[PDB]
Amino acid sequence: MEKTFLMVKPDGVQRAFIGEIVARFEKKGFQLVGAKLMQVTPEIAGQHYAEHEEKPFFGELVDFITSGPVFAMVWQGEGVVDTARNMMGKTRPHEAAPGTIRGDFGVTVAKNIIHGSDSLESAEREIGIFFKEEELVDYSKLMNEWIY
Amino acid sequence: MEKTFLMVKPDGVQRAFIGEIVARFEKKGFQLVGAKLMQVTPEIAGQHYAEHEEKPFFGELVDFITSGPVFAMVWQGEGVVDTARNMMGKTRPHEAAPGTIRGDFGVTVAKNIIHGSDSLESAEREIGIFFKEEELVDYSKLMNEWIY
Amino acid sequence: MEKTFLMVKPDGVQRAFIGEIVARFEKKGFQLVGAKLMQVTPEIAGQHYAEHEEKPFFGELVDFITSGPVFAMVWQGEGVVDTARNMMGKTRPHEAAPGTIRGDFGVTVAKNIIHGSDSLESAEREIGIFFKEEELVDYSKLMNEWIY
Amino acid sequence: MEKTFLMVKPDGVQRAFIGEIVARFEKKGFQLVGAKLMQVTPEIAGQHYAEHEEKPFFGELVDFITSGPVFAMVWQGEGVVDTARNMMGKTRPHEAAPGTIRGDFGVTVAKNIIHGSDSLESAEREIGIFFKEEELVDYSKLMNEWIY
Amino acid sequence: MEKTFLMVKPDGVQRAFIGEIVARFEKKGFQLVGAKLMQVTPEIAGQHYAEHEEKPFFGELVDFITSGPVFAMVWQGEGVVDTARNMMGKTRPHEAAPGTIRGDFGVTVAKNIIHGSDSLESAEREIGIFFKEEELVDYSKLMNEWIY
Amino acid sequence: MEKTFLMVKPDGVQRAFIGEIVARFEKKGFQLVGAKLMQVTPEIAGQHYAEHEEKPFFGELVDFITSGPVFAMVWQGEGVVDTARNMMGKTRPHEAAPGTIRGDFGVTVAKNIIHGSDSLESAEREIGIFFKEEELVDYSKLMNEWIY
Repeated sequence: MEKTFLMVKPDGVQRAFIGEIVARFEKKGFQLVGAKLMQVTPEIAGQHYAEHEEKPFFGELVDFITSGPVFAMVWQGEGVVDTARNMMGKTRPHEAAPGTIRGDFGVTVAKNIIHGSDSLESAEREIGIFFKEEELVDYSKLMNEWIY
Repeated sequence: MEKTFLMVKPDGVQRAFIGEIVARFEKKGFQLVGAKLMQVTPEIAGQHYAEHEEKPFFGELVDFITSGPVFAMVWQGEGVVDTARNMMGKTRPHEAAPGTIRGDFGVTVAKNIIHGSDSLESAEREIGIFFKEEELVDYSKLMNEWIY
Repeated sequence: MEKTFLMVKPDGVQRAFIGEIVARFEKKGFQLVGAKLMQVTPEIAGQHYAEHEEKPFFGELVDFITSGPVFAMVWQGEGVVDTARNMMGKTRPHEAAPGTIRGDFGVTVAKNIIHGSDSLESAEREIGIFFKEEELVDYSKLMNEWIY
Repeated sequence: MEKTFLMVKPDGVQRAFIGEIVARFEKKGFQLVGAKLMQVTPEIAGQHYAEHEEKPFFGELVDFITSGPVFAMVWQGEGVVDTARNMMGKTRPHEAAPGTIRGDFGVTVAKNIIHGSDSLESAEREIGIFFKEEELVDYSKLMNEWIY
Repeated sequence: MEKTFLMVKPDGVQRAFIGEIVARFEKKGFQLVGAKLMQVTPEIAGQHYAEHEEKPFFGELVDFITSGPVFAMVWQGEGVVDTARNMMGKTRPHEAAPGTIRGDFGVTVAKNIIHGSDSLESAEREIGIFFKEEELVDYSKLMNEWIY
Repeated sequence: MEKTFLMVKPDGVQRAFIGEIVARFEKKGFQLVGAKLMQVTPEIAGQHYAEHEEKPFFGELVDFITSGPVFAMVWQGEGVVDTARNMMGKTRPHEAAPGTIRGDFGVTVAKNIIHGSDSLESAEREIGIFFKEEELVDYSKLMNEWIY
């Protein structure tokens, strides 16, 4: 099944939104398969910093090294990459709809709470950067019987 | 005043969303005039199964006979048929907006939480199928003085 | 498994708390097996009005005939009779703890939101008064695998 | 920084939504700089009643004199005027999206819960009508360090 | 009817709890009759600073002059003084029960979110210090018909 | 500052309560310093299984090897060990107060949602079993300025 990478940015950590964000994905019916609180390091940020022109997230990673920890997650489910983008709302919170995460919680594009992968291709790459294979848990969620 | 038929599907029952769904319609200001937990039977499902080509709900009813109870409701208020459709969101939860019931709680079209009437004409028919006249309560809701 | 009778009084109906109350019992893990919105009639209230001295609920029933509908429910689970009393809080809302239903939502003993059976013996009697056997649904709740 | 005027109408007061509305603006990250519960008087309503043809709010003010108190607020933040309009939803609650204040809580345009300024120009005027300079508090909100 | 004084301390302001706190008193069924965001001044704090030995709140007032605004409220209802104390929880949040305001939101006695009057006598005095008679609104709350 | 170990048991995972539980500790004002979703292995469970007579948690660990992942957390703050016990409620959910985690969400002692350390001494030991030193993040939470 499809997997996406989602990360609460240091501002979401500081403003105490981790629980609220996780709850939204849990109530939606998606399955949590990896989660850790962690510090972004130069080693992580350097891996892909050369690609920051085409992918600005790899630029933001550099800023996170000195700003506070992030909460990194891998979620699994049908159409999760695009659906999670929908649930986050537009990147600029001024443009994000009420009911979305950025819409409800964010003010500026600088401090916009959350990142999620923009495509399947970037999801595979971002998961590989933040998680070792053995940190991803494979289990069956019983309630999937009423979700699918 | 206008009335619509709303039904929590067996998946909404199983996933424990009845209270959350009722609360949304209560906070909106609509008035609850009929409600029962019930099993869909062959007698109910056969009434209109011949019309399943033009109305797919009458097809789904057949599946509910063996899958678990539903929570059937009649709500009353100004423009309630169309507004309740708005609040449920698109039939396919991938297309439903965050903030709507399907948007917040559903993943697949198969298990999409809730049905509501698509028109006044189908509301009258669906109410008549699920409720006897004497199961609908006529009462005045005092707070209507500040809703209308 | 054990069953209790719970009823949202006309004041809980009017103040739009049905959804919130159902949600609390759903999140707790109890199983909903009967539910209807209904009007209390003289026939229902007369059945046991002679016993109102020893059981004051049968007195209150008389008042409900002219005051508005009630939302009657049957919940099932381990120790549900006593646990539901715990969750409702003390009968007098001034004495009820915050976190309980009466504690969070009620002010006076006259308008104290909710009734639930005080014992197994009164649960069996109250269920029999409000529900016919065929209005109680027997089904398996999949999530019980993680509740018990 | 930018400021807007927001007012819970007498219907939002009566239906007990003041806390819920304030919480939405607090979670968004905006800063509360003025707030009072107050009665609209003839003196307030007459100030601009001549302009009611071009601005219908000044018409509604007249109706509020005899209908109940309002809860008047001044919020501050980047793009707060337009963002607060977004969060309130369309003026007609039938047209308002779920997730917005009118979308979630209102039924009719007559009783549509909340007013907010439609532009910076009307924000400056409305703030001046409802608040004296000394009722507006100037303070620093520490969490702004993670909002901006 | 009985009235109490409640005040969100500068820490509750800063941590963005005003809405959540108001909502709890609104859902309980109490009636809001005065509310303002305000700065504590030397003139207010000096009025009763001589009594700080017997009443430590008059000591805390002095600290608030330089620390940030407070949100001052007057609530009305049956038994509101003692009930509001119940809802706030023990003064020391370590001793406060979950479900109470201090229990859910506070860590230390220094930053314990909220003050409310300890008796009717102190309620009358504190209301007189923070509110002029004309800032208290007298109105009828329709829903009181289902609360009392 | 003081640290405790908290773990959402496989039942809390399966019933989709991770977000709700994290949110309660975040709103309280505690600081999250370690978090991971993980599978309990024989190597982890064997470390202290010999001590299961005096500490029954080390017995439960064995059961978790084959039952599903757990969500392990380290929280930091003043008096966090005892306060977190308070917030969880009694071990037997029938005895737990409404407003506590077990009180609101659990039915049986077998499936009682959450574990937390019973003392400082057991907190130090349990943290060492589940987390390497480098998985614990040391950072400053700005809002601590208004919590302490």
